[PDB]
Amino acid sequence: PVTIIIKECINLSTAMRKPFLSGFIQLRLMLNKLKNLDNIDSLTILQPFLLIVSTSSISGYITSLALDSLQKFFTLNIINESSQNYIGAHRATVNALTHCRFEGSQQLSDDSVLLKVVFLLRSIVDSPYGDLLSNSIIYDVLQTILSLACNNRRSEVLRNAAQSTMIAVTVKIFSKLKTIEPVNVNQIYINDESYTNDVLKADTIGTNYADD
Amino acid sequence: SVLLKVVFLLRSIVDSPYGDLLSNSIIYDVLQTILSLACNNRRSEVLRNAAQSTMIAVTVKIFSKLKTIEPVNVNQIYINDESYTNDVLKADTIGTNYADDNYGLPVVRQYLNLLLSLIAPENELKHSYSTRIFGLELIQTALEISGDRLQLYPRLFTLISDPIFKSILFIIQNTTKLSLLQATLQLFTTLVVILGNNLQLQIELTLTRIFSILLDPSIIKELLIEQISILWTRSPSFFTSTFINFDCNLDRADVSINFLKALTKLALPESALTTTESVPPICLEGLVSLVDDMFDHMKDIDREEFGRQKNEMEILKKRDRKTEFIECTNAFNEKPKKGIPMLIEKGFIASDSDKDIAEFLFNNNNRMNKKTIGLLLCHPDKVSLLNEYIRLFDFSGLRVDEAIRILLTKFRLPGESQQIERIIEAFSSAYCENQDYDPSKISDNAEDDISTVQPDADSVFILSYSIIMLNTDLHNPQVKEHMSFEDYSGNLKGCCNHKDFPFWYLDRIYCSIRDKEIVMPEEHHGNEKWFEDAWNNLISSTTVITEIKKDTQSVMDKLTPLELLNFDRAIFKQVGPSIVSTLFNIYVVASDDHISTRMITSLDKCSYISAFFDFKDLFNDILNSIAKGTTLINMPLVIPVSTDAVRFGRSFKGQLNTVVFFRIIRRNKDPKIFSKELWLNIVNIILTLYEDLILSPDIFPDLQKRLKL
Repeated sequence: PVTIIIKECINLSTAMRKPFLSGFIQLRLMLNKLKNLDNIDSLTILQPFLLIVSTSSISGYITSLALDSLQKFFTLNIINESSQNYIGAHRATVNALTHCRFEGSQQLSDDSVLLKVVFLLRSIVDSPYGDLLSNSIIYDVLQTILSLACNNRRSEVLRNAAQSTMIAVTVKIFSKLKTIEPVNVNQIYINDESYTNDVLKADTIGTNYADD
Repeated sequence: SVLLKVVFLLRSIVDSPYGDLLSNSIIYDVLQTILSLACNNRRSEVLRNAAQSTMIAVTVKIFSKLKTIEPVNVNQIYINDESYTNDVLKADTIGTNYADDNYGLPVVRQYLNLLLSLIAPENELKHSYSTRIFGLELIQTALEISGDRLQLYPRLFTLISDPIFKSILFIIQNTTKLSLLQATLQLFTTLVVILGNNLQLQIELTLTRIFSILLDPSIIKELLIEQISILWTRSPSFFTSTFINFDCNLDRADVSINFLKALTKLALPESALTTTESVPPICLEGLVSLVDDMFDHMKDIDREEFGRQKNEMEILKKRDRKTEFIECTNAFNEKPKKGIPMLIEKGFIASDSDKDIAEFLFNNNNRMNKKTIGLLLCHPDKVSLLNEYIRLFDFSGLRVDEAIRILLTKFRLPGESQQIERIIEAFSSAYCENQDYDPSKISDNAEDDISTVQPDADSVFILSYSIIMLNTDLHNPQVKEHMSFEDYSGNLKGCCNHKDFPFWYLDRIYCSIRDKEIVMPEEHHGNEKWFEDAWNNLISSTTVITEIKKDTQSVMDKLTPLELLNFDRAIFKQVGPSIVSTLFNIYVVASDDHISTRMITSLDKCSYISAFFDFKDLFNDILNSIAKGTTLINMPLVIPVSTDAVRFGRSFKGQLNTVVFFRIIRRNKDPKIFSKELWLNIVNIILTLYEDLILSPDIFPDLQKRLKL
């Protein structure tokens, strides 16, 4: 399990063309000699990686490698229930994933990384771990995917990807009404909340009772 | 858009539970479709990235159920016959202008055949480098998902061992692009850590070549050292393991001490001119990691308990014998006569009996090139030794094609037709000995049973001549019009004692010979196909016959910690002066703070190792050089300031050295380890610090009080 962690750290560091490198070097020195994952503050395992995607001044290629590594991290399923604070780890991963930004570059295209982010969001949402997230971050995820789908300026195939991903997310949202009983018992509900409190969020990614 | 809709729907079908109920043919078509989408660059970049992403999920879903499926067969002897190029990628189709059963195991072999065809050396011209990197990463993910289960399935083991690793060695040798080198090195490191134990021999050729390129472009060496580094970090005690398995052994070449000496030569700052600046730090990290791991091993055992190892364990003793074992080679090879007397003189074979020397030929695979062995077996009068050697082979239920494949891997035949006749008679005798008698068992219509046919010794002689001549005639590329079934059958109508053969044996033999070569050792006087011939001779010993091991875990679990501490004497008695010289060289050359502190701590740990192991020369040399480094060895004196005191205080390099030196002095237990040079150095140190009013003299006040001075 740890072998993937040091291999990805080595690959990203030598991709960095030898401040953010200090975190990865600290991660490597922490796990240079540690057989099997132990009490390690598993949020701290991922914490150097989310600094790459969260920061706005990083190049497109580096954040693309970061997103690919994160997708590998989820796919091999190393952050399990045994690893303590895994709920916070996945929460931080999604929260940093929503606010991903970058600077344009000739290497690759923005559409590639901006599709990797959406696929990683999908694989997080339909996974069982998606049950354990919060309403604020998942509403932010929905705002991000709505902004991706609505924006006609982006590539059309990316828009189709966003639409299909949103359909899958809608399945995973509305399927959970079955497992939860209605609030109250036959109370005389009187509507008072507004019909326009929530509004569409403008795009921010790309080139430039909540917390329960 | 519609293409990505197709890919999304395919993914949603595959990872769904209902996707378990698919079939091999259609799912292989799905894999071909997605691979043609991903590899082909005609489509947009974003769609290609989508295909790249979904293929990882599809591969993970396919390879997950290797855990679910139990092993097939009864772990019998798997003689590989199927080719390495039956499957191949098809061009893209979508866009503008044991198969039909439940889906399961055998699609994965076709899948890995497709990936090997992606990354194969011969197919380099067809495919591009991006799809090559994609294939390398796909094999990495597929292996490291369920690597430990792949040892059970030998049909997968042959495919993942011989051709794929041959391709990996080719990319490590010939290619020059940084990213492709990175991908293949990542796959190689994954292979070593996960399937290190059962993939014994190819790692040694790989490491010999990797240090060959390393020792003699500057940019590639940085990547080469970077990706190979984690083997000494993320593994068990890697140097001890690769010495326990290999360098102790006699047949295999050196890997461990070669690794240490390569790191020694490469770790000096003089390598900074020939190689970039990122290599010496991680090289030093590996060198420090060796002593760190040994010091971790060192804590539990005391001084006296290690001294009770009376036997001087046999493996190290044969390791001292290895430097004469290598001298035995190139004396048997040059002269089959006059060498075997020298072998039995050195006692490396327990006696000059035919059985014992035959067992010696059987055991050794690497040294003693096999053309000379075949020439020895073709003597005018050595038939007893030849018969005993051939009898040692096992053919319990093996086919004659599989049997001759097993034979031919171990020695090339003599040249002329008269000479070749000597081997087949003993082969036929052994084959008749290796199968039971068949009174009223044979039947033409029966099939799928090797036990059905019991061919005559003259008949298997005829069939051996036929199959070897067929291999010689068919596989020459320049020669044309190879014989076929209608003519192959017509030659051998009636062989089994005035009785006809069955068509089952003949058509399966023909299919097997059509499928793949009969591997034999080969050597050319010049370069020519140097690497391919070398790989063929190296893999001829191992990959042709395989068996499932019970103790799949390495031998280190069996050995006690005392046994490991006894074993590492071979490490330190060979490497100690070199590593100490390297450490002291960069220690005096370097100027940084934390690096120097790390050097001093590592050097103190090496001193502790030398103190334990009674390395008197090394333990004197380290401490004498430390004394030289104290800057107290060869204006007016006047809180006593002095020239010696000021030189002491100005330099951190001398500052740190003295306290660790006296720490080493206080920590000692045995006094006989010390020698006159160290004693003279410490008393000169004591006198020098007495001279400058800096060490107070009254340090036995009790005696002064007793005597009343």
